[PDB]
Amino acid sequence: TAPASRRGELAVCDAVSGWVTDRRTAVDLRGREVEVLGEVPAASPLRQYFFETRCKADAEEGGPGAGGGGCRGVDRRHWVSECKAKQSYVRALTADAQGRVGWRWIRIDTACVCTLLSRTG
Amino acid sequence: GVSETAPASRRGELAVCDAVSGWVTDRRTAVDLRGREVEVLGEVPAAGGSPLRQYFFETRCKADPGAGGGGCRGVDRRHWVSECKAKQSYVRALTADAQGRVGWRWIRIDTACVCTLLSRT
Amino acid sequence: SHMAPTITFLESPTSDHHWCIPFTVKGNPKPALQWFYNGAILNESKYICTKIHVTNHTEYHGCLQLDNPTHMNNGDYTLIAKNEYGKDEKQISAHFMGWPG
Amino acid sequence: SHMAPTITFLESPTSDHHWCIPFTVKGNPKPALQWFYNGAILNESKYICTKIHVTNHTEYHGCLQLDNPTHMNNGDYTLIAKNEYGKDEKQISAHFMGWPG
Repeated sequence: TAPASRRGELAVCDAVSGWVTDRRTAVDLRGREVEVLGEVPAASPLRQYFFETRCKADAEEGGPGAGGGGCRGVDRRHWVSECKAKQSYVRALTADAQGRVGWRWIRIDTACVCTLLSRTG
Repeated sequence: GVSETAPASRRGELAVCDAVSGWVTDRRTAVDLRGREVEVLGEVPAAGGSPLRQYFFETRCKADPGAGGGGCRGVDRRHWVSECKAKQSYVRALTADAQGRVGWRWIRIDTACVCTLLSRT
Repeated sequence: SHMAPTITFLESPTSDHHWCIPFTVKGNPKPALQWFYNGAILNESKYICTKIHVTNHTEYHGCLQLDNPTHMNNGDYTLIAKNEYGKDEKQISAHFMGWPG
Repeated sequence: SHMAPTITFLESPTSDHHWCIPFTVKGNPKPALQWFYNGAILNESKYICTKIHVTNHTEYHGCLQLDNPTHMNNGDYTLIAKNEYGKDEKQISAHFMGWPG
């Protein structure tokens, strides 16, 4: 391990990115549950998958910078923080409850962010 | 809520870095998975026919605690140097490369404003 | 003792972690809250719901919390407080983002 | 006094804001650094580059800085410390994320 100092800019919250090839359902920009088709239009087929980013998963409370606990670098004298997933929209070939197919804006995890709650004096 | 503005103690979780989201309909280029710059087409093939406009959901840092470039809210200045920065994620887009080959590629876009740290000394 | 509802504060939304349409309601017994979006009743979900962050004596401070709103949520929001002694209604307009095109 | 550069440290990459392949090179004068990626010289850019974060005397501590890497960047990396009195070569394997599936 190399000292946090010998490396560069640190994240207040640790994240993990990776491809998601098995998301079968999502929530669109209207709050409705939708089915995510396995294949998207052509540019032959082409499997539809996504690039998602979540907070580093972590059961033994305590350590700073872990999803579900405090964030790294926050002033505990005045704030209570928590690392949370942040979602955004990406357009996806989907099917609604009526089965109608079409591109729709669905939410996915694209980042892990820090949130605050004052406690100051 | 006072009369014109509500105190933060009466609101929910605050952001460490203020962000702003919006639809982007004028993006003509972007950087793909190999670092190469590409052309982003103005339309995607619909559900299975007619031409549909291609746009994106992007999130940038709010321009000037909590603003872009400036320190993050809640960070302990006594021990840290912080900055709000745009975090990018990969989304699929109908594009054309340097040569002329059209097709779906993973381009990178801004999807969040995160906080970065550096120990004072 | 006995107070019919009164919405003494309702303003434009602020952008925090989530968006917040701030408000303050007074009344005793505690008023039941309800929202109306563009004339029609707003059916709350885990994405749009009423939260009371602070309750003092007969004063209640909260927000209509909104998770990742878009132009689809732009519109007129009406807050309606109601208890056994009466009711009050106040309205506000909210713009979260421009439309595509 | 003087001596050829020696790579005293090269480890698997860890993820902070950007990913970092941590290295430590001892040598005087200051060693020229180059990386080899899967049998070829790695051309650095604004997404992949070398950063020396700590320079004591003849001890340099840095990273091969990576912005949003993916399976596309997995592979064997080789740091080359070339200097007036000779050279050194140490290698390390890197996994940032698996291929889709």
